[PDB]
Amino acid sequence: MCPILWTRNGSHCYYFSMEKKDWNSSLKFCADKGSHLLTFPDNQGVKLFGEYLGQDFYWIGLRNIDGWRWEGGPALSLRILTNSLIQRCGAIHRNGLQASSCEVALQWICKKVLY
Amino acid sequence: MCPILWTRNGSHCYYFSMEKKDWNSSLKFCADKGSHLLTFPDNQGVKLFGEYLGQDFYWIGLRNIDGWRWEGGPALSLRILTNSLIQRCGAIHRNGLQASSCEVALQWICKKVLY
Repeated sequence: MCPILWTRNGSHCYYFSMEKKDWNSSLKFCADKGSHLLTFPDNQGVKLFGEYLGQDFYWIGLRNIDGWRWEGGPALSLRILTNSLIQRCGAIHRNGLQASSCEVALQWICKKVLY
Repeated sequence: MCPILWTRNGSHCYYFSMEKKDWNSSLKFCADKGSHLLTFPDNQGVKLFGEYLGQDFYWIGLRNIDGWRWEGGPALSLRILTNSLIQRCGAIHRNGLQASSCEVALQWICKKVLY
């Protein structure tokens, strides 16, 4: 089953942080825990997944370094609310995807398969 | 195709550095380029991949913070030559995996999706 503090859904385990970290640090945390920041490589399920969240944002594995792309995955085909061109990190909340400065400290979500 | 300076192999692009950096700086370099320090999450393929290398070592995403583990992956199941217990960072060369002080400046290898 999923490790303590993690949450199960389907065939994966998710970690919803309580603490807030900037994007780089959120990535390190997931990486150190044998996981990756949350991604939707199929470019589907964001709204559905968002139904378990509220208005607060969570960092996910989405950035615009060479165009918006899922970390380790394909390009983003979904709309991401981008208020300013300089925002290169993506976050998720109930109402969808939204860009933010990568320096903002937000909770984050890690994902890994249930062993 | 892979950007200039990068090399293709199958479904991914790799970056073999010429300059040397300590482990944290190498990890950071790959992350900032929308890639990650090389890992073998399936715990196989090290020897084969090493056939393209020589004696010089390259930093990879293998570290011992809470046991030897692949960043974003499972625990290490392959042997890593560790002559000193305090060496917490892993590197690769032709002959396999070897632990080293994380302060050593070595070349590094980044890995990202081919697009």
